[PDB]
Amino acid sequence: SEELLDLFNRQVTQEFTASQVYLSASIWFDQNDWEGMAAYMLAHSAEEREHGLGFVDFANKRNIPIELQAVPAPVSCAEWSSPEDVWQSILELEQANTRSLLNLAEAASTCHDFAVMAFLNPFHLQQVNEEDKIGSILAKVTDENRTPGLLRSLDVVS
Amino acid sequence: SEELLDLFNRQVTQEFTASQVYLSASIWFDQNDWEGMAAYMLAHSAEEREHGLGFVDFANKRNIPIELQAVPAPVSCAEWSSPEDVWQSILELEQANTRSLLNLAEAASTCHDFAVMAFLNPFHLQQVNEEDKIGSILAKVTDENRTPGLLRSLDVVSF
Amino acid sequence: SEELLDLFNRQVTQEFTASQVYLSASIWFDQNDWEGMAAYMLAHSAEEREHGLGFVDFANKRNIPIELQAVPAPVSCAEWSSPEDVWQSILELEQANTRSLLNLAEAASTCHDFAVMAFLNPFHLQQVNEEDKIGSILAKVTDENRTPGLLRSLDVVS
Amino acid sequence: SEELLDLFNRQVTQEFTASQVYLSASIWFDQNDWEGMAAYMLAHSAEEREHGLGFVDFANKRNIPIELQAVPAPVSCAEWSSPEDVWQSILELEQANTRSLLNLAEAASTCHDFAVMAFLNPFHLQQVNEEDKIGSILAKVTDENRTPGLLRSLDVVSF
Amino acid sequence: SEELLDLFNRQVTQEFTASQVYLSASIWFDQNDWEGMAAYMLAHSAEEREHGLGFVDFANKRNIPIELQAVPAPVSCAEWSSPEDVWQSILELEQANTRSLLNLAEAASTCHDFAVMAFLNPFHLQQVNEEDKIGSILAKVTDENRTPGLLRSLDVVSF
Ligand SMILES: [Fe+3]
Ligand SMILES: [Fe+3]
Ligand SMILES: [Fe+3]
Ligand SMILES: [Fe+3]
Ligand SMILES: [Fe+3]
Ligand SMILES: [Fe+3]
Ligand SMILES: [Fe+3]
Ligand SMILES: [Fe+3]
Ligand SMILES: [Fe+3]
Ligand SMILES: [Fe+3]
Ligand SMILES: [Fe+3]
Ligand SMILES: [Fe+3]
Ligand SMILES: [Fe+3]
Ligand SMILES: [Fe+3]
Ligand SMILES: [Fe+3]
Ligand SMILES: [Fe+3]
Ligand SMILES: [Fe+3]
Ligand SMILES: [Fe+3]
Repeated sequence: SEELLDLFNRQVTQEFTASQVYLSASIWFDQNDWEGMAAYMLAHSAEEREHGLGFVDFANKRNIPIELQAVPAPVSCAEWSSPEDVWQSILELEQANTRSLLNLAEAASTCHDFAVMAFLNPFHLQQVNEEDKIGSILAKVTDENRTPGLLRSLDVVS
Repeated sequence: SEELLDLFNRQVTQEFTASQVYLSASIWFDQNDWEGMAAYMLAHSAEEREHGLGFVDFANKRNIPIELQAVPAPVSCAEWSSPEDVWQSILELEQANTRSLLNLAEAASTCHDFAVMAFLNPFHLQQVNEEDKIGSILAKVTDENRTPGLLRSLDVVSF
Repeated sequence: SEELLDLFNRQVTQEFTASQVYLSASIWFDQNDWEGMAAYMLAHSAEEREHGLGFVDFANKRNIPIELQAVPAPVSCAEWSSPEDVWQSILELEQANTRSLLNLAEAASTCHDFAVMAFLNPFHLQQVNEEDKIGSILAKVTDENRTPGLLRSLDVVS
Repeated sequence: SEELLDLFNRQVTQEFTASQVYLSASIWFDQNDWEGMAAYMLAHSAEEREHGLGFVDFANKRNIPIELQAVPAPVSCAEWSSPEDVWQSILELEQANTRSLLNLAEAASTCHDFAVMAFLNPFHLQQVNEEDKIGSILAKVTDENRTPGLLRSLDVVSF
Repeated sequence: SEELLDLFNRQVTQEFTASQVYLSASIWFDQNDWEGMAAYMLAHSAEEREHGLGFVDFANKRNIPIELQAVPAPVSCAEWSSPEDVWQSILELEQANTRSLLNLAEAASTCHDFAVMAFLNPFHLQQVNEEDKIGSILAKVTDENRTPGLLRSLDVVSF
């Protein structure tokens, strides 16, 4: 299906869009002196770009033509006013990256595209790990931010 | 699907049930002075526990509520009176572990739960290997036990 | 001596019962993003199972017939709503593990079973250490949790 | 001599035929839980393939056209019902590999093809060693199988 | 308690008696070409001597007078005519070593001799292990000896 091919392309776009969103979070954090959260965001910005590159390389091998799309300007930073806002946006982004992976897998399953399904398996599993991790950070952030200054004291951790 | 959550929970209970059945087998072997077969069973009891803990960890990560169930008393050690009986029970146990993983996978499949299916793949292949290994032990035991004392003579050598 | 045998059997069951309660605690902690406390509980679950295995091994050597019982489902996790609740249950578990060791010892002492008494000596000493360690963590948990978020900030540490 | 070219080509087919017969034997052994004898056969299947590839390489170098023939289905695994049957077939197989090398050498000899004869010398001596080894295995199997379970007891120890 | 001193002295004699019984067993095994079982017995003869020397040393330290008694001739080697007979005697010997340690401990206990009881604890646990090991050997011997030559075949492999 040209549609399975669309969805695979769209996954590339989604990983690069996520890369930029993470970068935007790193900027917000740095500008507000949360250098720890900033470094985490930057490293994860690079990792999303790596995912997208992984998809590109597979596509090239499997003759799925890739048409690189615009990477949209991230928009959530206009509204962010605390670390909790940023982490909630990042969770939402990953929950989205996951849904788009599952849509892609459904299409591949419908088309009997065994190679594409196999390729995706480690990404399905990585997404479970990432959502769990982000969810856990967000819950720590939310809880520590109930006492003034205390969240800051644990950016100084990680 | 509540059914999927359910089957996932039950797989934990299955792995822990298996862990206890292996422990039971180790005891029987030790009590009847088959230390080599007893060691094998004990190690495999640990491994089944690790499997169950694997499932627990993934569940936690994927927000599948785990409720720990009673781990039944192993009762196959009532009817055991030779090593063949024990290995036969262990074979049936793994055959059941396999079937329950396949049922789990089919529920995942119906639900399009690609992450659960991916998680299960190495277990599917492990079970193939375990059933084969167990099968092959049981064959060997059954053949060797046709001569008095000969099986004993290879608890020593192997294991 | 049937009483000593029975108590020896129940001790195995008590260890495995405890293992499951520790597993249940690690689950509650993980679900609630206390990964540190979760890890402590998981390690201790393994340890409890090791203690049970220890009793099994001695029993086999000493011809104490072991019949493996059911390991009852843990039921405290339904009532836990904070780390404090979890640690308080685990303390109570260890106090019970201790009482049942002392009963088993007393039975052995009545029977003049010097080998069983000697076998049990390191376990008595280990219970003292565990009760102390758990009581101490509970104290620290109870104190830290008087300030919102502060406990979180110290799961992340130790 | 077209006859020499021919016999040279056929030796490749012989080595590959042997490779498959060994593979067949491994399968039979594995299926009947003789993992040690199955490993031996598998390794020897690889080795026969290497022999055939040796012949191919020399042919290429010496401008003897190689045309690859069908590699027949191994069918001796129809009649196998004990390890003795399998080892007996393998012995006959090597006896045939030997005879075919000797026929090859005799054709070379008639043609004064000193390079082919030199090439063959290590294979002649290898076959002597293989027939002896196989022979000795088969004797051992046949003796051990006179007591129930005893052969099994030495798939474990040896191999 | 003179009774405690006494029982302590007798335990030395017991350990040395055991040492000689093991030596006797080694001789029987060697004479009948069971070199592996003979080695095991010889090593265990040394170990019993070490036990007796342990008791002597503690006694000296705790001012319990030691008077060395005659070490009886081992006479169980009159009735031995198979390895089973020998291992059976060794099992009974350890059962007696255990009982005598327990009697010693009970005397200590009555006398509130906490240092003697503490000294004995590792021996109590060692005896548990030795009786289990011996028991398990004897089972294996008895099973293997049901087929002619088979026991011999595992003096070689084990030990
Ligand atoms: Fe399209
Ligand atoms: Fe398109
Ligand atoms: Fe397009
Ligand atoms: Fe991604
Ligand atoms: Fe990501
Ligand atoms: Fe990632
Ligand atoms: Fe399992
Ligand atoms: Fe298993
Ligand atoms: Fe497994
Ligand atoms: Fe415990
Ligand atoms: Fe504990
Ligand atoms: Fe402990
Ligand atoms: Fe060949
Ligand atoms: Fe060959
Ligand atoms: Fe060869
Ligand atoms: Fe001794
Ligand atoms: Fe001893
Ligand atoms: Fe000793």
